[PDB]
Amino acid sequence: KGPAVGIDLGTTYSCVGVFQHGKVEIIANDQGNRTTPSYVAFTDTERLIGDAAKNQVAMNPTNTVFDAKRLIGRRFDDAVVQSDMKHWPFMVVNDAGRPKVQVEYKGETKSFYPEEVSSMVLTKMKEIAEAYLGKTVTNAVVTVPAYFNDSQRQATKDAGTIAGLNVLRIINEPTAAAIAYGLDKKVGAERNVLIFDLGGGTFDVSILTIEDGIFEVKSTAGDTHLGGEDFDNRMVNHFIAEFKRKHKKDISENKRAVRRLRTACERAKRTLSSSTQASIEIDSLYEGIDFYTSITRARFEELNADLFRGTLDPVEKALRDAKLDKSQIHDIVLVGGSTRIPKIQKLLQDFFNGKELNKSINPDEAVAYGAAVQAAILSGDK
Ligand SMILES: [Cl-]
Ligand SMILES: [Mg+2]
Repeated sequence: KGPAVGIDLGTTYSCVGVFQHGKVEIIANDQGNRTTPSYVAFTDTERLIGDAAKNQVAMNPTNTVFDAKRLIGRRFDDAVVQSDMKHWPFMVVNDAGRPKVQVEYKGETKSFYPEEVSSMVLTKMKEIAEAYLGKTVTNAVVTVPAYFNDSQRQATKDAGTIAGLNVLRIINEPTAAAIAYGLDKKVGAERNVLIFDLGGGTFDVSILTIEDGIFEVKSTAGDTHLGGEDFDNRMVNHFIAEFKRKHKKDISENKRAVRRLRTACERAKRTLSSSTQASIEIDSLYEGIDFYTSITRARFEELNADLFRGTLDPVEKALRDAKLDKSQIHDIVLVGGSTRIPKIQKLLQDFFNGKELNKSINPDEAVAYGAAVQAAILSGDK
């Protein structure tokens, strides 16, 4: 009897948890990180998955694959596929109607279906759970967006199967976040729950009804092309402008310099969720020139003020769509690292006239956490 795990297979990051000894442990990976980039890369000599692949994207852009969740269960001709292809540095090719990513690997052209890319991410999740537990892991609950269709769900199950997992169930991300908070451990009148999920690359607002432990998705809204990366990118452009003033050089077209800056911005955005100042510290950013600087929480908020305000439009839209008043939402659940941003929490809480936000489970972990609870239930370990 190996325990079952919960796996959040995310667009930008993935996360795995396990229920044991009465609580969920979110498992840190081989780099010590509790989330792993949903990235895979191929070199002359090896296949990288997770942090190692993300860390070399600028050095090897055409052979580094990400956003495979944007392709999973899609057909090559799909409008979304054709549009998304224009933003990716890797090739997507048509295999008799199905998209495949095409890379070079150990000197040969190789191509992979979306679910094969995702199975590699799921193999890494599996292995880092096995390293932490010291035993084999086979059973898992895997999560997907509430708006996934049959094709997209079945392709994600296929990624699981290819990875050597027995997928116990596919459950929706917003339901998993609600299970994490024990919101379905509840009898009495129907409760409306709003999940506000601002991930690295997508923004999902979901209203669920939960009645005697049974979920229904009442409405969904959001923007599948807005996420924490957009806020990072506002900071990147701000610091490109600053480096130009201070050194009269535009780094804009050195992709290695821009990626090092972007990584420093992603770290600074997380730092600004807890502190009012964060540094940007980069040795030899460009032609040997160092870049050591800093930013306030206020300036980061200013750079993103329109996008932050704009997150309330999908909330209004979910509410209209669900025929519900603000006041009829019983619980609000935060998901995604960006929901730690104080200014976002203020905007959302003021929108809900002071209503408290469920945020005590790390929001970048909450989907894996709910999946791990459901996995243990389905296994009989809870
Ligand atoms: Cl994500
Ligand atoms: Mg997510």
